[PDB]
Amino acid sequence: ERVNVQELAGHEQSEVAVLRHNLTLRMAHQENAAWLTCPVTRLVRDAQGQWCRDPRFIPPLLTL
Amino acid sequence: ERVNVQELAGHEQSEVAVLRHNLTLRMAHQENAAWLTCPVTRLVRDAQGQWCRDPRFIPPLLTL
Amino acid sequence: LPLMLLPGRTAEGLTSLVTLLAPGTQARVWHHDRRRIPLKTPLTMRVHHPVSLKSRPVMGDHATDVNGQVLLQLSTQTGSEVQGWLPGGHLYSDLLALLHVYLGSRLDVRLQLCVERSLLPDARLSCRPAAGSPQLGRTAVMRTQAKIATSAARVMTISLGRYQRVQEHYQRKE
Amino acid sequence: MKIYRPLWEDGAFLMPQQFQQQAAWDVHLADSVARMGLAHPWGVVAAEFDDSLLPLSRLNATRLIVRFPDGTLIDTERADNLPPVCDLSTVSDRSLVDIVLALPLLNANGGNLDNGSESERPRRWKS
Amino acid sequence: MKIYRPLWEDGAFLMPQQFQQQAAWDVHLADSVARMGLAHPWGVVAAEFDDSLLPLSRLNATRL
Amino acid sequence: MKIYRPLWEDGAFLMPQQFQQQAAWDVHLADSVARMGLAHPWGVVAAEFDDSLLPLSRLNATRL
Amino acid sequence: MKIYRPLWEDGAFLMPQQFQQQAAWDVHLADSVARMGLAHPWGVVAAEFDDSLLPLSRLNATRL
Repeated sequence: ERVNVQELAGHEQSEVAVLRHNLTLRMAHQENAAWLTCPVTRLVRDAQGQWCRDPRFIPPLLTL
Repeated sequence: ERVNVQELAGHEQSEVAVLRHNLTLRMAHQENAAWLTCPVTRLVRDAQGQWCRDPRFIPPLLTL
Repeated sequence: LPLMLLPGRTAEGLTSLVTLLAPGTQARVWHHDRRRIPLKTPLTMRVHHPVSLKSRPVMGDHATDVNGQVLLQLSTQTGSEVQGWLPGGHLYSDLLALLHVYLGSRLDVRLQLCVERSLLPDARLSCRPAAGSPQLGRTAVMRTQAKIATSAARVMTISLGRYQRVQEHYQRKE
Repeated sequence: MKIYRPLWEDGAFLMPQQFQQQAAWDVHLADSVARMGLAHPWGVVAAEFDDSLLPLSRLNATRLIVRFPDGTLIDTERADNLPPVCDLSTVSDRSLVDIVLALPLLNANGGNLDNGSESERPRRWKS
Repeated sequence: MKIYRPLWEDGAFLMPQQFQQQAAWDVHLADSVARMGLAHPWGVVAAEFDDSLLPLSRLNATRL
Repeated sequence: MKIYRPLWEDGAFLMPQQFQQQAAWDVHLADSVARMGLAHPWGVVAAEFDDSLLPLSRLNATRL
Repeated sequence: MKIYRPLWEDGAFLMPQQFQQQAAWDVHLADSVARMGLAHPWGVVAAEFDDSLLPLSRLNATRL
């Protein structure tokens, strides 16, 4: 709430309420039965124990 | 026809009985004895077997 | 007097008020009816930039308020009393029995009547042409027998106003 | 603003709409004959004033014949009254003044200007 | 441009910024349903002129 | 035919002619996308009937 | 779940489930145009990340 939105006529602005989705991140080895799922990425731990990004991963694509 | 027409003095409307003319569209090559006619358009047939309208005719004009 | 001792009551006393005054006449009451106008003085459907409200006030340009304007029909079958309900006869009997005795400033009352066709003439001078708002009883020169119709309206039993004015002083600072 | 027109046949309850609608339809026929080779943002026939109170801040009109572009006529010798006196008390500079004869605009839900109630928009009125 | 999506609960009251942003969001869904009309930019489907005003060195369109 | 998109600004009354037109315009955008690709009058998607009453010569539809 | 086209009368009560049931129709309509040449449950465009927190067990998506 109280997002400052300017009216498009030349006047001042005011404060409306704006819908926001309650997005989050999950792990896909858990149980996601009351959610919607789209795969994003895959992380592999490097040999020094730190996490690195897998350069060979494809999401469900919409644009090449 | 019966509609509900508002009084122009600030009150509630009620039902009156108004008149509507019994108009109809007929073709020039039928019989047109009983009626009182005035022509409005001309239909031609197109190369693909479709109908279309000439822009060349003019009806009798009270206005341009 | 037995009816005028119960407080805040009732609708069924208006049946007694008619059957007393002229027998042969019956009464039915519809408790709510589709009343109309009161035209609100700001149109209020300007969509506002600085401050506006939603919660209850949602409408177009004219409002509708049901809440208190009951409908009353009468039904006679003796033609001597048909000419009693048209204004001048028994209409002055109800119009004073309501406004200060049984109802007062509780409500507003709409009247209506249903008879067979009419007994009503036409455009003669100064004062008795109008059968309320409508006119009939003059055109059937065709057929012998009856058709039932509603009769007319009568006015509401209302009393209101605004007086004029703006003010100059105030109550008390407590 | 639709212009209805009713039937009269074999006994019909005389309603106030059935005479107003007939009053409207023959006003509208007057203009359709009047267009027929004319222009019609129409105007003023006669306008005659009073110059006496111009040393004061008063000004009053004495005779006006005006035909408005919706087709309504004002014929101030017949069925219309002269307007009240204008006021010049709130004027700083005197070239500004351009007097224009007003008349409120009719809607399809209002009607006569019943005195006894206030409004932000005026109407024509039973006098 | 930060196209906001307005929110109607039981106390959402009326502002001009409610409706203008809502009209902008459905225009934005007209682009992202096009997967060929993004593969080439935006088109022209009818454009017809008059040449009679060319001796006057004027110009005016008919259909755009 | 004509389609009249309404202006939203800080004077106007709320009128039913606005909402009907803004609803009417968004069919026209949603149809102007389908004529980028396909070209058609529309068709069915599903039309399933009931073979019960048919010996009694009365026909009913289940989903259309 | 069904979607209802609201009837825009004049002189009645506005309720917030007219504004909601209006806008949920338009989103449903553009889904129907989208499923005419293309045939899948669509996905993700341009997922980007942040990597400075990867020594720890922390993530920051910055654009979806």
